[PDB]
Amino acid sequence: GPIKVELPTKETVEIGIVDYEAGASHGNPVVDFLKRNGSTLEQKVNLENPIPIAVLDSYTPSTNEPYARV
Amino acid sequence: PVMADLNGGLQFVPELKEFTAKLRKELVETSEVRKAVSIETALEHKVV
Repeated sequence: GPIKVELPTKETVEIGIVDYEAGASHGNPVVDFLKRNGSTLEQKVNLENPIPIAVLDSYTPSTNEPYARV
Repeated sequence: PVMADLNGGLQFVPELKEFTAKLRKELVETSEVRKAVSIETALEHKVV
């Protein structure tokens, strides 16, 4: 993968690569090292509390041919 | 009255405090770098 550096403008620009290759092994040391030393950036950010939208009722059709043929 | 100097020539080094600090910093950084690299190599070997 590409290793990038964060610029003062909060812009990530490639400055290197990760290039690990190995034969028989019990795991990936790169991911272990990154988990232990760095922090995982999660794109999804949960809210303080979930917001219910609605509880809805749907019905499965009596036959599956209409969906199968389309 | 006599002034014996048993200083071992320590007075002739310039900036002895800063020199001593740099010696300690060099030895400390070498020790920590070696320790960290050894630990990480051990962890990588164990994972592999």
